[PDB]
Amino acid sequence: LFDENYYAKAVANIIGEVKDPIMYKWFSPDQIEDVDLQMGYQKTVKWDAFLN
Amino acid sequence: ANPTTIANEVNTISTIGFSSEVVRLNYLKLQYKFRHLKQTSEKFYTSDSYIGD
Repeated sequence: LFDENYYAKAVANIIGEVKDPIMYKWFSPDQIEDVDLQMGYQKTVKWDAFLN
Repeated sequence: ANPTTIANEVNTISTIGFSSEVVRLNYLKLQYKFRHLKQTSEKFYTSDSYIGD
C-alpha cells in the first residue's frame, strides 16, 4: 500500500507531528471509552434495583 | 458514705459497695427474595447489547 499510495505514506509519516487535543485534560482516564461506528445511533441500558 | 476517722476505739466502719452490670447485644437474621432468568433460558434473551428482557 505504501509503495502505491504516496499520500497514505505521507499521512503515516506526518501523523506524529500532530499534537494531542486539549479536551483530554477535561476528563479522567476512566471517563473516556472508544466505540466502533461512524454515523448513526447507539443505545445504553442501565439497570437499578429497589426494595418492595 | 463518708470515711470513718480512726480515733481511740471504733467498730462501725464505713463500707464500699460493689455492683455488676450485664450488657447484652442482640442479633437478627433477615432475608430478601429476588427473581431472575434461568441459566438455560439466558440464551433466548441474550440480545446484542442487553442480555435481559
